[PDB]
Amino acid sequence: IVTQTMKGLDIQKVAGTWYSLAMAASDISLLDAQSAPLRVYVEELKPTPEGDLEILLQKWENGECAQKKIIAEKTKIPAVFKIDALNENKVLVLDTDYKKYLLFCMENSQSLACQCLVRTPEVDDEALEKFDKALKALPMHIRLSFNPTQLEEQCHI
Ligand SMILES: CCCCCCCCCCCCOS(=O)(=O)O
Repeated sequence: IVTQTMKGLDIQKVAGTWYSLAMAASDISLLDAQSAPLRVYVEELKPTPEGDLEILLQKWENGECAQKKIIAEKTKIPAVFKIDALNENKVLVLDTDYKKYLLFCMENSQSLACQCLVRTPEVDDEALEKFDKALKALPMHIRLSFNPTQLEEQCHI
């Protein structure tokens, strides 16, 4: 479904701290519950020297905020990774300036969730504008965004 990818991505330059400032999904149920399946809060990206992507994140699971570590394997397209898990979910990098914001989507095989990542616990109105413009014609039915207080809490409580 997603046909916005970042050209010239240098995955090594996405390394480090990020915050999930906003999230949106195709289907309400993907983000609706607190333990909704795609309601995930990015902590750190750790690219490997081979160009795969180790992802640290938190998720609400079984009534608490759980730490996850997920591996997204590279493909022939630099902006597209495949999660080493049940149905091979695709991670697409739409857009990034490495130093402030990163937009990404995840999709299966037809469900979709996208996020606006930022480097700091601040509302970045220009990153959110780029996020909303990217989503404009994706078929999203739920959107969440977080305040700075929430961005500094586990699972954005
Ligand atoms: C370039 C940035 C890529 C951003 C990260 C992609 C996050 C993927 C999360 C999978 C969700 C399923 O999560 S699970 O822990 O319940 O299995």
